[PDB]
Amino acid sequence: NIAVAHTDHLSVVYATMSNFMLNFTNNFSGNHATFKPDQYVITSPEGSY
Amino acid sequence: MLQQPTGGYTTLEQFAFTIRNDGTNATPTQFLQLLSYEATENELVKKTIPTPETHLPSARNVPGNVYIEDAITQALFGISAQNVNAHGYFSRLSALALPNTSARLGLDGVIYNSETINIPFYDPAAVANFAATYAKLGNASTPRYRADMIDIYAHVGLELAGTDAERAAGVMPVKRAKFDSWEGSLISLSRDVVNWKILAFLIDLCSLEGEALRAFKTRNRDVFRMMLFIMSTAVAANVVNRKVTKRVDRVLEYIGVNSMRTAGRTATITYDLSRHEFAAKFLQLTFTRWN
Amino acid sequence: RYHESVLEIADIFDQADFIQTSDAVRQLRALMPTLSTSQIRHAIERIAQ
Repeated sequence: NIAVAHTDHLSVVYATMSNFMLNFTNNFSGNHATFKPDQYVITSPEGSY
Repeated sequence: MLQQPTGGYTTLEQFAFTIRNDGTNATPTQFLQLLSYEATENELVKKTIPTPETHLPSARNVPGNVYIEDAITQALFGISAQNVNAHGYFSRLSALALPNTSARLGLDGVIYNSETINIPFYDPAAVANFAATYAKLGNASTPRYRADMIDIYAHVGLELAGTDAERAAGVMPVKRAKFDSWEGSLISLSRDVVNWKILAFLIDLCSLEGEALRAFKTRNRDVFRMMLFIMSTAVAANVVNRKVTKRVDRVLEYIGVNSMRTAGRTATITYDLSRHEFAAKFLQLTFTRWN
Repeated sequence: RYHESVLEIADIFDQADFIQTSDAVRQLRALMPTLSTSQIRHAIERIAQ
């Protein structure tokens, strides 16, 4: 009694919000068997981390 | 960025292992002459040493940088009471074991993530073999991995107190070793041998080849018989000191036989349960490399 | 080189009094605005009073 109003009006909500200005990093999880963050780091050759 | 000419970092005056006693500073060789011993009739026979397990622990991701060297000594010869240490950042070592890594191991005893400005470090090629053997020290308290804290000690006593006439047969009579002392004694050698730069030694063992390994083992079979003596009084059953007229002797109960708790209490250095597993994992790992 | 669509239970069975089958009802059913469970519920409701 929910799924219709859950996989239509609410589904087109994420479908658009997935591509905004300030949303960038991939948080995808369609394969729990293999997925990692792949984080970056700000490092200088002159001792900084 | 020091390099070794196959003489090794131990063929250098940069860092040398010297005990202080006698009102002046002396080399280990001069000290050991004072250790005189007899026999008490319980045969301490040399067993075999089982090979270590190849699996290397993973250096769980860690930002910043830990003083890998610190802990190696702060556990073995650590004097001040050391609490449980079975846990810790003790395996960042393995992050040097792989071929192309950027992480470097400086002098003094640190492990940098990225080589930084103005810091002298060992040669990136010969620190690799040191890791593929000692990073294995990470799993020292994992059940089904820990070494055995009994039999190795038989190996230890045949080293610092075994006249060659005995080792060539593999069997020797349990000894009771007493040298002449001063005030603090046993505790003073600990506060002393701690700051020694142990890494400057261990690196040489896994690199230097037969030409400069037979010659290396001959000049350093004494720096080993020094950090092996202190490590032994942390096991012995008694430390009672005999008295002459004006002289004092530090009779040590049973070197080479391992009990479970220190004779020192207050008089000498002390181990803990978490450290008994650790000393067995070190002593086992190092002997195969040495012997 | 495959086109994916949807099938029918109105197709792969058509028993005697089990599943409703007839071109008079087949043509009739192909007109409504894609019913949910709530659309069809208010249907068996307006037909009451």
